[PDB]
Amino acid sequence: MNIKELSLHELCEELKTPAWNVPLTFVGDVGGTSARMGFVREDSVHACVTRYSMKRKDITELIEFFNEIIELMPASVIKRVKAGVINVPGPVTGGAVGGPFNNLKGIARLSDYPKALFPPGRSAILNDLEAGGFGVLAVSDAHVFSEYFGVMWEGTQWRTCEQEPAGSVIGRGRCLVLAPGTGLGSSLIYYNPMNQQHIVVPLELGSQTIPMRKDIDYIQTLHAELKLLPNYENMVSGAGLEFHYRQVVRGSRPPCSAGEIAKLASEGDANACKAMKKYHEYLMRVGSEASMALLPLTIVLVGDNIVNNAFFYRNPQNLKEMHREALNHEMERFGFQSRVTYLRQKKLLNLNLMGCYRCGLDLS
Amino acid sequence: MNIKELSLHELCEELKTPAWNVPLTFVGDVGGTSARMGFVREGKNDSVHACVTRYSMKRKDITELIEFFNEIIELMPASVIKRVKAGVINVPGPVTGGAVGGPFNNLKGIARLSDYPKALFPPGRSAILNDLEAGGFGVLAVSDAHVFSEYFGVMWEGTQWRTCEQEPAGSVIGRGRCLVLAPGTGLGSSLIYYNPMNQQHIVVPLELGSQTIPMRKDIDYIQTLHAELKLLPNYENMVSGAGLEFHYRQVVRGSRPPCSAGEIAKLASEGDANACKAMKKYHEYLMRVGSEASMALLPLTIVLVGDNIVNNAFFYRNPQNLKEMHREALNHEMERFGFQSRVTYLRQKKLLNLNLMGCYRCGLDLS
Ligand SMILES: O=C(N[C@@H]1[C@@H](O)[C@H](O)[C@@H](CO)O[C@H]1O)OCC1=Cc2ccccc2S1(=O)=O
Ligand SMILES: O=C(N[C@@H]1[C@@H](O)[C@H](O)[C@@H](CO)O[C@H]1O)OCC1=Cc2ccccc2S1(=O)=O
Repeated sequence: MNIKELSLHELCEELKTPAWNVPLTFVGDVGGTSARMGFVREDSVHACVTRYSMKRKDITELIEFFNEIIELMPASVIKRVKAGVINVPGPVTGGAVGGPFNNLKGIARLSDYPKALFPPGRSAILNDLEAGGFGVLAVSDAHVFSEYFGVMWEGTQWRTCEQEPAGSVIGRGRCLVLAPGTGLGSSLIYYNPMNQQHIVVPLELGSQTIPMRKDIDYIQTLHAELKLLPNYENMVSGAGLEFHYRQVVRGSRPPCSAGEIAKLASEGDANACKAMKKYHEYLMRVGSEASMALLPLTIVLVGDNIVNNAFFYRNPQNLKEMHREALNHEMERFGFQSRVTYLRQKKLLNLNLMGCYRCGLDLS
Repeated sequence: MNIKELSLHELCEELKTPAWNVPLTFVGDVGGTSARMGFVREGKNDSVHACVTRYSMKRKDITELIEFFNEIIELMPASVIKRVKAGVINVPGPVTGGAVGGPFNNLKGIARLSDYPKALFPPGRSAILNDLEAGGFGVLAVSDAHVFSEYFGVMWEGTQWRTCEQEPAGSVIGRGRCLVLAPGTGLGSSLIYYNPMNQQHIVVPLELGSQTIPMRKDIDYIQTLHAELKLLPNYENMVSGAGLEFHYRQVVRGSRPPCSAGEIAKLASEGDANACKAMKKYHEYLMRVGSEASMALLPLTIVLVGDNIVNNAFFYRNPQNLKEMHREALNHEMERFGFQSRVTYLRQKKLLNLNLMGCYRCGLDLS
């Protein structure tokens, strides 16, 4: 369960090790700023990758990186590749065509990828949160769930469906993965009770139109500013957090960035704290509506910033407020939102790289 | 693809015939008012043959099914019961673990697989399905029998279809996710997810009807219903029998007393302007389920199913209605990127109990 980020040439030497004369899975975690790519081996799951800059901000650059890797590597090494899986930050169809993306131009095309790294019949392109969901499965299968995930609150259904303590395994029930970061990501780890298998269903929840509660004025305010009917991502993003802060201060303080707002909030600033609560009020609305639509056993909040903002979740007041909002739905009169166990990532981990590898296992 | 509805003693008789001397699947399609239950076999070549008896849910209680199962085990040869390889039923509410169903909004009690006789529900080969989960398996059953174009018609073809397929739209389910919607008494939904890595379709039950409706330019109309219900409206409140009745009341404005959803559809078929407008309003909200789900679930196809959909073909047959629905399906901020236009919409155009076919089709994966 461990990953070292190495130089390209260090990597080449690492794979020359006897401990890497085994079948290999090629993996790639592609962001809009940079991309980490490398290999994973076998009861240990070990990965070493190297990083590239998405300098041109064009998804087709990946091809050059692939080619370079094949060049700066011995055929003994390459010939061991049994699977190749990458993830990209946009919708993907057929597991083979990714994009368009709003951070990058171009289209990820598996058919254009080198087959030394992407063996035919053993390769895939994933959506980033698709990979992330596979990552969650990987953590659960490594028996290390409680090390990376903390229970925010246990739902009504957990103890009936599961014998293990909440937070100690993923559970034999649907898990909705949400990643409120740059973009708002979402995937459903569906559980098939007939074959007892989990499958990862990519979703675009963030782009749904926000349904109201008692906030028509606040939504119209954003609508007027965006010139678009607000979707969840508009409220639950960096840009969303900046919006919430400006609406709190009313011009009494200068406008700050998301990172800065979050930093201030950690320092204890009331304006920034109010901003974070507003943001999470809308994140919980994604949860309450999806709790009904998708009937999950668990909802898991993932991503670096979820870990780096642990301070917000540890605060029992905030937690209580988020819980109240998670149950703010008409169907809670029947207990639907109460059914669901909410968890948060509490320790850093690249779920996406682990997910690429695990997806590879279902292929090979 | 065929189902015959018989009497209990009648049913009991035909199962003693040589055609039925084959492994059987016990199935049951359970509704608020009635339940159809019986046996299904594979036929030549890819065909499916069901023999069922009607049961009225007179006690409005889901646990009465238990009595029915008993009545079938006692009153039927043990030689027939021995042929039972799987047992699958569907119920009109959410199901957890394929074993615990309910609660239901039109029936009392909880459907419990553990409380069912093992004779009709063999251990390891049995399940309780949500009705639209069974419906989704039924859509697969039609696809598997090469008869998709007999039961489903294209309303409009989406951008993505030809990108993924050479055959014409409506001729196959297609190698992509299929969202099944059933606007009937309640609004049903399931996603036939498509896993492109193993080319497998898998049915994922949903409760899209109970989501709060997001707005377009209709805040006053949503608020009008809010004031009647004392609840923020969900899609089912606008798309259901009660929803159609509300739309009719809003169209007429007291000027005519209220009539039933069924009465309203009949009037619409006879060209009554007010009922037609009510039906248009109903479909405006159904298309909003569609547009939002088109984004959230990224489906290749959306299929409207149910006796309702079939019997009200007069509505979909009309080009003006279809054009107004199409427009509403595209009414979403994300259509500026073409997401809603990607999707092909289809409708059931021939009566078939998808649920019974689905219970059978699900039973195949268990046996
Ligand atoms: O990219 C998206 N959705 C993405 C998801 O796939 C991804 O899992 C998460 C997290 O990385 O971020 C979302 O934003 O949808 C397509 C587009 C949304 C959007 C928003 C504003 C402008 C353009 C576009 S788009 O590229 O059509
Ligand atoms: O029953 C449900 N949902 C059902 C679905 O499972 C089903 O597929 C469709 C189609 O038949 O009907 C929906 O209504 O959700 C739970 C309930 C909703 C509801 C609405 C009003 C009163 C009570 C209740 S409930 O039984 O909690």
